[PDB]
Amino acid sequence: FRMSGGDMFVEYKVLSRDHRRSIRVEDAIVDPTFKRTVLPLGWLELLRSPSLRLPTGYFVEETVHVSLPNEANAIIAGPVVLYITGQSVPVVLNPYFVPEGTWDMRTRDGELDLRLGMDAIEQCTLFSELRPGGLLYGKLPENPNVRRNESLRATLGRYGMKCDLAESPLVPRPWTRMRYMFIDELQRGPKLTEFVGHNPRNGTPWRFSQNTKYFRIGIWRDTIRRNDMNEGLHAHSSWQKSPQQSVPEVRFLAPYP
Amino acid sequence: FRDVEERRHSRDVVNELPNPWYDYVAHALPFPDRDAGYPDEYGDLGQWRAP
Amino acid sequence: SRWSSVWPNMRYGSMFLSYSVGRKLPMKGVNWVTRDSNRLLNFSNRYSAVISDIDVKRTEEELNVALSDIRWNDHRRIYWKCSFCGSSYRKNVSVRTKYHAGCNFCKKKYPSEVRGEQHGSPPVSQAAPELTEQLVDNGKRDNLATLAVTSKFYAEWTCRGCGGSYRSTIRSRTGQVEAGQCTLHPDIVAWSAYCPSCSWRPNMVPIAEEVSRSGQFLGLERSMEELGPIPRRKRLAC
Amino acid sequence: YRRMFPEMIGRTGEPVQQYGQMPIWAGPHRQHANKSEHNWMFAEIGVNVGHEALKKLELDPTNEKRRRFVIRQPDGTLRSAKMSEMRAWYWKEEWADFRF
Amino acid sequence: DEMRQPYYIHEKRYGIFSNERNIAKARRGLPFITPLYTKHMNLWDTDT
Amino acid sequence: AKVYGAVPPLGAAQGHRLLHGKREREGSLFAVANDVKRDERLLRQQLNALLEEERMPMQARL
Amino acid sequence: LYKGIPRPAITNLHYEPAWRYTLYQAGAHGAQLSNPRSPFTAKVLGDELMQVRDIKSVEHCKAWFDRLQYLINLHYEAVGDIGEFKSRHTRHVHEFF
Ligand SMILES: [Zn+2]
Ligand SMILES: [Zn+2]
Repeated sequence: FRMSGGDMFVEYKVLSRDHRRSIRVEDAIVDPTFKRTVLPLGWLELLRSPSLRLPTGYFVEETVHVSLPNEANAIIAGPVVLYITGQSVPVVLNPYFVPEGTWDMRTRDGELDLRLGMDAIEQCTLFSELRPGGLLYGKLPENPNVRRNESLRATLGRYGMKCDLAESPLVPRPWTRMRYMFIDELQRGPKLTEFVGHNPRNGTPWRFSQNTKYFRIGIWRDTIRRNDMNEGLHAHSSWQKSPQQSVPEVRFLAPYP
Repeated sequence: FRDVEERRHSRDVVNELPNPWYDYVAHALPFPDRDAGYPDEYGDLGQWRAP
Repeated sequence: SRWSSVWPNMRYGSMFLSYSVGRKLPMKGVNWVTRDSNRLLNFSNRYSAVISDIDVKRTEEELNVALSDIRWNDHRRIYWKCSFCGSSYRKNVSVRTKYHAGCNFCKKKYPSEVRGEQHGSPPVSQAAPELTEQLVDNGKRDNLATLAVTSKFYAEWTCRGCGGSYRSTIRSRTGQVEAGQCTLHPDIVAWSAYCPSCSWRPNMVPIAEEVSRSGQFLGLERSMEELGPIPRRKRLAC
Repeated sequence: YRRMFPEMIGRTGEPVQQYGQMPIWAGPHRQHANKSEHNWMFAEIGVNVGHEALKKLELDPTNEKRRRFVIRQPDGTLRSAKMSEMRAWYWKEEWADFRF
Repeated sequence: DEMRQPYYIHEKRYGIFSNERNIAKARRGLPFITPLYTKHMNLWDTDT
Repeated sequence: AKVYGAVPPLGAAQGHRLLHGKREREGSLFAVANDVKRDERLLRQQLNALLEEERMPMQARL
Repeated sequence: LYKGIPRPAITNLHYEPAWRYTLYQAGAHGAQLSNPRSPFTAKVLGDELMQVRDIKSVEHCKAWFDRLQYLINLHYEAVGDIGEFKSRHTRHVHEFF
């Protein structure tokens, strides 16, 4: 992703579905006047890797008129993965494969004049470049919905933007949205994880409270003679003698207590 | 009877359509074409082994 | 005897049987009273039709059950007289309210059970108005004329020949069936014209005719005159 | 996932097709017969068929030894089995994948 | 049928359709029938 | 628009079967049948090859 | 080694591919049309016979859709009263779908 002459140039990597075969493209125009991205027909055989899931290289192989770039003058081939340099997410095209006669982009020496259409812009961070204020906004095809020459704050002003970000005291400032961040290892330690049920995943973390039938006699004996040790199932309760009760997310490796 | 029937049979278009049951015998041999899930030399079940 | 112990057949329509001591006992412990909240007659804002379908004479006779004693959900099986087709049956109110259950004849009222109103077929009053007079007269003949001409409704008709009453199907009488359903017998129209007892004689006329002409009868005749560009496959005979 | 693995949602199936009927020489006299109340399913069995181990090979439309089914509709016609009906004739299979 | 050596083995040893002969025999199944040899073919004492 | 790994640009004079689309030869049922069977088992053979490369032990690969 | 019996000639069949035959085709046995969607069958039956063949599946599907738009047009406004004690339920359409 870089700028020149008013438009974007992006490096990308075309790939078969199994990522067996690959082609780098250095400077490609990002042009949102193409409904679908166009490649030279010759690559169709270069990118075809016949795996197990796709016995023939591609899932979709057909013929389309494809007169948009310049009666079946081209071929729709899918799905070919595409990795653009900026983005973390692969974008999956079903591109137009065009022969020399239909359209020939040899345009300058060694230069193949490839470009990226809205096929691939819809799937990237590049899409946010398509909204008002972005760098592709100038190149959108003319609409009732898209005003060409308006200043940004004019446009957003019509959509209801009034002041700058969090400028009025009534709206909380963005960075107090997250104040504390919880990381067990850095503070207070891990939780004490118990279960009542079949597994850790099938049961509740909770023990049963003091009000249980079987716990009442025990808890009684435990309140009256506090110092001697007492038999019972009243041990399994959430309530007990010690100041530290058993309830979920006790931090037991914490220094205090 | 045979003749009238052949006539009105050949006249209808829903015929001239292959009938898997009427037309052939899939397999004439008493043993199967490939091994399906029968106990092994060790006595282990079909589910316990891959051929 | 022995065979008395056998459980009856329970076809697909019918739910739980309650034929065993285990199946009877827990419901035996339910005792209903009719309060103001349970009484059918209070609820006529909704269930008015259900109220006008009850046999008020017969239920109090046979069952000793008053009409003011009948709950909207009542489990007891009481007698009904259908206000559409006019046939009598015995069911519980609970089953007519919880889902719609009612006279068994009006189940087949529409031309197909699977799709209730999906018919595009005209009523009987239109397609074959000459049928409406052959219906045995219970006074409901204006409701029965309203049905689809394709309807599978089982209706009773007074036979032309002997003036007695038999029971056949509306669509069997007209002969017309809806696209995608099963074809009836090609002759069904001529054959249901009369009683099952009166039908033989008239339909044996054309056969005697055809053995009078050629001195020989084969059922083939119709198909033959059906005979007096069909795409066909390539064959492997060669 | 949907863009990258299009073939994981099946969009294709073996079409339900009507079989040609065998000629009845007895003519109209018997024509009533095969036309009846119900549907009649017939699944084949034998030494080469009905084995769960081989199931997909047996439902595979490419295989010519493929297990044969047929259905008589109440109007008397015959058609091939819908895929559900085909699968009814194997011991019930449980598919659950816990991975996502 | 999943726990049992299949039937066809007895054909593979004695020839195909060999038992149809045996089934028409005078004294059959009281108690005894012409012995039916089914043993997994990798265990055959004869060949292996 | 510089391209790496793509060898001479625009390949060399190769049209797809469907696009070029020479008039379909009418084979007798013989020709067609045989085409179907040989290319069916051609695909079968390929599937085999791939499965064998998938299942190859590491020592074999080294 | 060479004691005990001569080497069976059929052994040759391993080393020489010339001798691997199949006298017949796959379906020459009379099953050729098994695969409904094979090119061979499209060539044998021709297209209009294939139309005739799949008409039943076409009308299956049309039946599903027809039911669906009947239910939609019936229950579209969700609340009304369409019958004696019965009233519109969107839930009907939902579950059919
Ligand atoms: Zn009724
Ligand atoms: Zn009569």
